[PDB]
Amino acid sequence: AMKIVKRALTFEDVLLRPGYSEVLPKEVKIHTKLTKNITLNMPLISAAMDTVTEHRAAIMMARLGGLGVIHKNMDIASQVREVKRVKKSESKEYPDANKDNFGRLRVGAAIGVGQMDRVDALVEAGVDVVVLDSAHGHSKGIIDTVKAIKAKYPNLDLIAGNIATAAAAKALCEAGVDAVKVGIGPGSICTTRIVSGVGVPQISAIDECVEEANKFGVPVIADGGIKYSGDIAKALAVGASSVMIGSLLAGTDESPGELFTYQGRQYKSYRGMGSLGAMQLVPEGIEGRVPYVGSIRSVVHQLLGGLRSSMGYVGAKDIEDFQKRAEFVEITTAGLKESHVHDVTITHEAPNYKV
Amino acid sequence: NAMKIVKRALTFEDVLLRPGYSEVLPKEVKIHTKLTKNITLNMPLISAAMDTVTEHRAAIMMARLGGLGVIHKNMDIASQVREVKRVKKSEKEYPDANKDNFGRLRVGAAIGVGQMDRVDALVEAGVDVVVLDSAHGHSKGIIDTVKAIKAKYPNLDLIAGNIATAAAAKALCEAGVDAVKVGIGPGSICTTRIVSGVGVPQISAIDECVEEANKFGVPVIADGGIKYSGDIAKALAVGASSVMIGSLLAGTDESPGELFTYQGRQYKSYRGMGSLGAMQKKLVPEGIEGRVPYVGSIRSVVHQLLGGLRSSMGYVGAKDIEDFQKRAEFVEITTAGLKESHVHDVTITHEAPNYK
Amino acid sequence: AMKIVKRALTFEDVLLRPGYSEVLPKEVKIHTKLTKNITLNMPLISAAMDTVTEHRAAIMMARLGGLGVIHKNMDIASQVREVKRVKKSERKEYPDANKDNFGRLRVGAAIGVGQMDRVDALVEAGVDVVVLDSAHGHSKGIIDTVKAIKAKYPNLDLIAGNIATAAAAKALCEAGVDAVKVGIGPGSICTTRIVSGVGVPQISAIDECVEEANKFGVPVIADGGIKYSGDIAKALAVGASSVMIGSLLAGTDESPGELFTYQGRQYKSYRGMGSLGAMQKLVPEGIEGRVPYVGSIRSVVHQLLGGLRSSMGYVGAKDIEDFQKRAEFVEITTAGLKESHVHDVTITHEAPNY
Amino acid sequence: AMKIVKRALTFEDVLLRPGYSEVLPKEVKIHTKLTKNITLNMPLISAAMDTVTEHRAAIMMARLGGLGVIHKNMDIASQVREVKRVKKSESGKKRKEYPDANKDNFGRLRVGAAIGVGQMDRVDALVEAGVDVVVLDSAHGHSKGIIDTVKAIKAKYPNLDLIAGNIATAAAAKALCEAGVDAVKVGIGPGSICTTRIVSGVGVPQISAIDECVEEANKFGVPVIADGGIKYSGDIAKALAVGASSVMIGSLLAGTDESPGELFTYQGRQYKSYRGMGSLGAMQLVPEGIEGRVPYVGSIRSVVHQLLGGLRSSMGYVGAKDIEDFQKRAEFVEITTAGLKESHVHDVTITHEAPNYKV
Ligand SMILES: C=C(C)c1cccc(C(C)(C)NC(=O)Nc2ccc(Cl)c(N[C@H]3O[C@H](CO)[C@@H](O)[C@H]3O)c2)c1
Ligand SMILES: C=C(C)c1cccc(C(C)(C)NC(=O)Nc2ccc(Cl)c(N[C@H]3O[C@H](CO)[C@@H](O)[C@H]3O)c2)c1
Ligand SMILES: C=C(C)c1cccc(C(C)(C)NC(=O)Nc2ccc(Cl)c(N[C@H]3O[C@H](CO)[C@@H](O)[C@H]3O)c2)c1
Ligand SMILES: C=C(C)c1cccc(C(C)(C)NC(=O)Nc2ccc(Cl)c(N[C@H]3O[C@H](CO)[C@@H](O)[C@H]3O)c2)c1
Ligand SMILES: O=c1[nH]cnc2c1ncn2[C@@H]1O[C@H](COP(=O)(O)O)[C@@H](O)[C@H]1O
Ligand SMILES: O=c1[nH]cnc2c1ncn2[C@@H]1O[C@H](COP(=O)(O)O)[C@@H](O)[C@H]1O
Ligand SMILES: O=c1[nH]cnc2c1ncn2[C@@H]1O[C@H](COP(=O)(O)O)[C@@H](O)[C@H]1O
Ligand SMILES: O=c1[nH]cnc2c1ncn2[C@@H]1O[C@H](COP(=O)(O)O)[C@@H](O)[C@H]1O
Ligand SMILES: [K+]
Ligand SMILES: [K+]
Ligand SMILES: [K+]
Ligand SMILES: [K+]
Repeated sequence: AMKIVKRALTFEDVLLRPGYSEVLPKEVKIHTKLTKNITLNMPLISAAMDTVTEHRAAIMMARLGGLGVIHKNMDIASQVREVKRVKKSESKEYPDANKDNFGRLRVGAAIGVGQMDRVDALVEAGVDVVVLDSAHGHSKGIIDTVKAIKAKYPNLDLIAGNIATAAAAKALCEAGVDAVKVGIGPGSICTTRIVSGVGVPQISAIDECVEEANKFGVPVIADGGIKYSGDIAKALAVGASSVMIGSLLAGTDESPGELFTYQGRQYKSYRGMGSLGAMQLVPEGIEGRVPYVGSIRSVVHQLLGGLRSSMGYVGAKDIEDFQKRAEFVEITTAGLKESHVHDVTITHEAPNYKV
Repeated sequence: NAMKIVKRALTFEDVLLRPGYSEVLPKEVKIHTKLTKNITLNMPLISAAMDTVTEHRAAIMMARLGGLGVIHKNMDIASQVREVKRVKKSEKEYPDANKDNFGRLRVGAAIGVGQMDRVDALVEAGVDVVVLDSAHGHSKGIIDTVKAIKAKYPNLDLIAGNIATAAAAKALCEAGVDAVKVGIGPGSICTTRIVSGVGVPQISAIDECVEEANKFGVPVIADGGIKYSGDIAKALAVGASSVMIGSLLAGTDESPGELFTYQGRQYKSYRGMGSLGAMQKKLVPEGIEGRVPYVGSIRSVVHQLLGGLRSSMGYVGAKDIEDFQKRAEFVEITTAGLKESHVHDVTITHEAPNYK
Repeated sequence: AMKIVKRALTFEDVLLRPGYSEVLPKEVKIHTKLTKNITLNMPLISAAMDTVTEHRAAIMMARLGGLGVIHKNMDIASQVREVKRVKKSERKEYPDANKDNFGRLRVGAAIGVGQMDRVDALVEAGVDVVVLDSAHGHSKGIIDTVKAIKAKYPNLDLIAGNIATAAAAKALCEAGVDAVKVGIGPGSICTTRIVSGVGVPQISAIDECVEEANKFGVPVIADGGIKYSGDIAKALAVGASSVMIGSLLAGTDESPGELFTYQGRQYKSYRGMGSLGAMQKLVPEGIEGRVPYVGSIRSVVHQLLGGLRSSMGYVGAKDIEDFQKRAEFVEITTAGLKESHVHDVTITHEAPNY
Repeated sequence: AMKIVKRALTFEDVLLRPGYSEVLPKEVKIHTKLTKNITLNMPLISAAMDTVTEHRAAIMMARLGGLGVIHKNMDIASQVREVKRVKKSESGKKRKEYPDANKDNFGRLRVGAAIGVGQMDRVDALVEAGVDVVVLDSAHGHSKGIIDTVKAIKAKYPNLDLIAGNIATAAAAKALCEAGVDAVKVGIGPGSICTTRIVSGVGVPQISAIDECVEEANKFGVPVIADGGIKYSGDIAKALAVGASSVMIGSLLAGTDESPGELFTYQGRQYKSYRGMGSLGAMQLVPEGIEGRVPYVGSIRSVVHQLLGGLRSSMGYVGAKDIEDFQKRAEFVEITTAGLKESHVHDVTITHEAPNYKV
């Protein structure tokens, strides 16, 4: 008989229970670790996609206290030129900016397997973290590349992904990564589970990996499938240390894509890295568009705002406390229906709730 | 799993009441109940304390029909006092009117954390019950406000919420509330569960809190998420002593606001007190601004709601509410079993007062 | 600390498992029992509603081997008039006709609680079976009416409902019914579960009652919520001796009423008996609606029985009794129901039984 | 209580867990067994449907490593002439163009043909024509008629490979294997155009079906053909991972150049007819299928290419070097409705249409 290992939950299967609280939303700390050695002032990372992060968006992210990861769908020269543009910028309008020993904004940069020349370049341009991202991080090529980079650059922080199992986490942490990115399938533009049948719902994914990663003191980045600030709060409460976000940031002033107008409204194009457009045979992503939403800064303000309200409901003074206090319930579909807005036509724009 | 999953929580659509042997007719069942340890209603419905649901005009009908309205707090003390008095000075056409020892209509009024000056005035205006409402009742701010008010006015009935766990019900009771409001996120216009990830489906919430509050002899008000008369019946069957309703009352004559037209039909604004527009009188809302259909008079709406409650009780075979809770037994259903429970496979021609 | 008795399934939650078959669908027997003393040659009863059954439809149902029930939304004499027309209607064309000992077609008639004078007039008129219906058959009003009727007319077969629990099934059988009707809230036009919060999904409710009423040898009629022919078969495989149908027959020629056109398509009016229009400070438990016009009753019934026979063929059963002994089910997920319907394919030509 | 045997899962109910992988999608081998004795170089069979497979369609599938099955909705001389067109296509240029072609010992493309119950005179004419495998298909394979026909064919033609379906239970698999079949076709209800679960209430969800028959048919060393319900390449992968040895597909191949029938335009878009064999139009009366249309999707070669590409990717995710390793390594999770909505595309309007994702 076939081997079913578990019944796996995603964000919409669970809610956080309220607990006794002596703290206010504005008082809670959202400091967090990005890797074993790098912290963040806010727990959000903009995704390493050509429709999301480039030098401009990586600057806002650091200024607001998180990070952006320059994508790798460009030649070595260009990624160096984008990284240098983040290191040359600077931030009182930005009190929580995420800077380095020289007071320069932190930035990350993506690489593929066996791309040493690119790591060589990014390291000398001053990259703070290298994000080795694959469609399948639990692979011999990725482990080999991890050990080879930690040999050459022992002081360079390295993030590797994407994985979705305790086994994958143990293997990477043993190869010496400084954080693991978790997510096979969750992303809004991802078709992997449909074209290949592979994937693990993200809440169960994060839960499986944090349990293994913690044995190594290795932070877990929850990558993909965030649709609302609440999904962030669920991701952090299960034990992830930071969240990587793409779709919610691509419709902003700061993302690389150009603005255009279709049938009255303004959009930006958003596409998967594994889609046909971005690979120019058998794609695993789609090409789409998202509505224009304004500045990154305002989108980010609402997401963190919801994280803060969540921590106040749970009663947590900081992220680590959040994770000790968190208790969940599993809901049914009808419970999801009641969690959303029901039986009323929305008539004004809500800044943190659309459908 | 290394994450703490406490239970699997059900809401109104996951369950149905099993019919029982019945010796009673729906017209002969008694629907009186308790709002609080010392205030009784003749029927178990309360108006939400919302600036699109309850004001003096709506609060009067609710009292006249046997229930109670809670005047909302989105106004200055002077105005809210004035709203409270219009109801008290209102005073065979309404034979189930819910009155006080002097024979004035009963009325409620909402308050927030540490608004002690607001309470001083509302007591002097003769309010019967002060509703200490907050997004998160299970907090030091609310506990301390409870103990403070119960120290200053030991005979003023206090309601506090909203909660959704036994631990919370326990805290408020020992702080001395006379009734708890249960409901974190079921509201039609609520986005709490989405914007913050916090919530408990309402049926598991009620059930959990009633069990705890009963130990203290404290009634439970089921707040929000009620879509049809049947939910009012489910909610009471689980242990709630009364139900508070928003969107089903916002489209009426007696709610504040004015009617407006959109593509041939008439509507009324309806919005969360956590919405941008309501709060503006930078913000991270937990509500939305919407409209609902104009549905005529509150009286028509309360008639149908209580009508289906009386129908339910007849099916269960219960003479009064407290018997309805002892006899009631539930069936949990699947999603497809609800497709069958609504109307299905047939196009509706004429509208039904009780069903849209 | 609330009382959740079980998890209740409806038709869409189950499927029949195939079995070894030595039988072909043309050659399986679909006779059954309506009551303790009245048999049917096919297991279908047309519903007792003012938009479904009247004499024109009851005559057809009996000619094809089933039975119609004349609805109670009319004065006594007018109901007497309808039953008499069915009775006096009276071999190669309709070989499977369901007749009484006098060669006349069989007919039922619906009555309400406490309506003894109507019963007398119907017994006088030759009604084979009286169907005493209520929103809540498990009440003192209905039990006392059963006891009274059975006392005055012992040899008159009586049906009572609707009910949805074992305990209710026991009470009706002890009061002397000759059948029970199961169905609280599965009806296509029924809003009971929304208005009162009261119901039991049909497959679980049939299961619970059938077990109980077999102890007395009382057939169970499965009432309401039949959408397709496969639900006919699921209803009987679980234990029901017959099934009652409303929506699938309201859009026929014999259904009482006249057709009307809305947006270039033809329709029949179809309404619940607890709707505002069937009654006229009232609190309805049904809606007023319309169903597409689907032609003759004979064409609809032929497909319905044709899916029952085929189902028997899959399970491998010579008759309904064998069908119930062999039937095994699987429970499916909402996803498994999408796959069991047509998916991914626009349907160009509409099917007769889909 | 009514006898409820289990809770049965369909494809959308499960996902494969990735494992440690040392293989690349392009290096994994996808060869598989069709019957106890006939091999395939790819695991896809085109369905025995009068709008899916005929000689043109059968040829292209053999060229790519798979197999076609010529439908039986035609007279015997018609079916024999179409079986021959495949066998003639190559005798012994197009061997370097289709290097993975599925050939017999004579070098001709392999071909299947469908028969109904008690059609021995059809079988005779098909065997003389050079058919490689005869598939005895029925709405209900677990029946006396199918099993006696299986006995009669294997007695008259001992060395002729025979597939028999459709079944959905271990008991049925046990019966057919014991009657001496060489493969079983699993599938009651899952087909895109089928209405058997709706009209007759009968059927088993396809993942559980495959799982129940594989466990039994393996005891006899007999392969399972997972037949119907495939809407995406990932379904092929799941069906194989559960233990099926090959997959039969109708809907995804009916809108192709090779498919029988002709193109037509309806509101400025091009479609092909695609109907269930139990539909009213297909039976020249209580149907068990409907008559539909499918978007035109160009050549069978490009369709097959994406489908196999998805499978290879799935294999790379699991780390498996061949289909046997895929099955010994595979582990699943069960998912909820919200997990399936997460697994698809969500919140983004698909502007460009992907060659392997259409909703
Ligand atoms: C986020 C997604 C899905 C995405 C992003 C960009 C592109 C892609 C595309 C659409 C190209 N798909 C994959 O590339 N699919 C894939 C599937 C299974 C495996 Cl095993 C592998 N190979 C892994 O094994 C090697 C180590 O040995 C690694 O280099 C890596 O290639 C790849 C997908
Ligand atoms: C009905 C809802 C949801 C609503 C209505 C109007 C406005 C609101 C707003 C949108 C303002 N949201 C909250 O206020 N969210 C909130 C979340 C967590 C916490 Cl812990 C707190 N703080 C609590 O602390 C004090 C006691 O300690 C209480 O006053 C309360 O402030 C507030 C929401
Ligand atoms: C098919 C349905 C649902 C329907 C059809 C037409 C009309 C109705 C109406 C809308 C009238 N609803 C009921 O009548 N609801 C009801 C609910 C609970 C109880 Cl307890 C009772 N009382 C029963 O007790 C007496 C026998 O004991 C009966 O006369 C009856 O009155 C009635 C409903
Ligand atoms: C793929 C489907 C569903 C299909 C394809 C073409 C046509 C059909 C039709 C629409 C004609 N329906 C059936 O034929 N329904 C059926 C149902 C139950 C049983 Cl038991 C049987 N009998 C089977 O057992 C005998 C053993 O020898 C066989 O001859 C065979 O007749 C048939 C359906
Ligand atoms: O095309 C691809 N296929 C599958 N996943 C992708 C692809 N491109 C990016 N991703 C992942 O999807 C994430 C974005 O998910 P989203 O924020 O939910 O839209 C990124 O952080 C990547 O990890
Ligand atoms: O905007 C807000 N955010 C969340 N909940 C709210 C907000 N405003 C009102 N509520 C709650 O929603 C209830 C109304 O629910 P309704 O009956 O579904 O419309 C009120 O009784 C309040 O407890
Ligand atoms: O007005 C009503 N309210 C609730 N149930 C009804 C009403 N009228 C008829 N019914 C039931 O619904 C059944 C028909 O349902 P259908 O076969 O699904 O259309 C009838 O046989 C009655 O048992
Ligand atoms: O008319 C029919 N009724 C039920 N199943 C059918 C019918 N015609 C073909 N099938 C089956 O459905 C399969 C096609 O499924 P598809 O791949 O989802 O379109 C074929 O392989 C047959 O086994
Ligand atoms: K809500
Ligand atoms: K219904
Ligand atoms: K189907
Ligand atoms: K996805």
